Amino acid sequence: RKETYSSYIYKVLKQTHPDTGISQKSMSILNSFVNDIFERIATEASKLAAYNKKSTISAREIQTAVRLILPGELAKHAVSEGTRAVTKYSSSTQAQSSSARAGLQFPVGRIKRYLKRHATGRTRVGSKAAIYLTAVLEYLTAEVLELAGNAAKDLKVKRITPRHLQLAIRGDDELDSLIRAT
Amino acid sequence: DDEDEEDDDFKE
Repeated sequence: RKETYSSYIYKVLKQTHPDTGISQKSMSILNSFVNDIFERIATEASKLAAYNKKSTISAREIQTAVRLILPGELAKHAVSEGTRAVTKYSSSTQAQSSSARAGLQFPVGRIKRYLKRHATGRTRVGSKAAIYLTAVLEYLTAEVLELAGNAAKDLKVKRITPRHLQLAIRGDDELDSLIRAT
Repeated sequence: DDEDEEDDDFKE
């Protein structure tokens, strides 16, 4: 199925624009975005693992896929977030939740399971692959929400509508390129 | 924003 990330999108919006709300239509559009970008990255990462005869989709294949998919500097920004998340989780002496350990609002355990839907046969999925992908999906969502919230404040409105999402995407040439491809 | 009038708030 296409999964629902709305709860976690809202948690990101609370960290980015604590004072700003978001409409139901806007949330549906963001949920489509997350699913679409997930599918593009996961498909490419799984392909990389298969063509290269790897037994596991790892953080290397996610990182490569991010560099093939995200346009311009956005890809390097996103790689840095994935790498940061993996590092935080690793240095986490933790009996905490996987997401909390990596510093993330998006659901690492769920995303690991969803990623397994793209792994053929015996191919496994690594925990760090799922941390890294989670972190990229969260970061992209934060980038859109930051920009759309700023468009809303510019229009003196207190919640994000689809028009603010359009303003956000249309005014950033990398996000515009990403969404046109997706 | 008349546009959005039938677009309810997302509620946590």
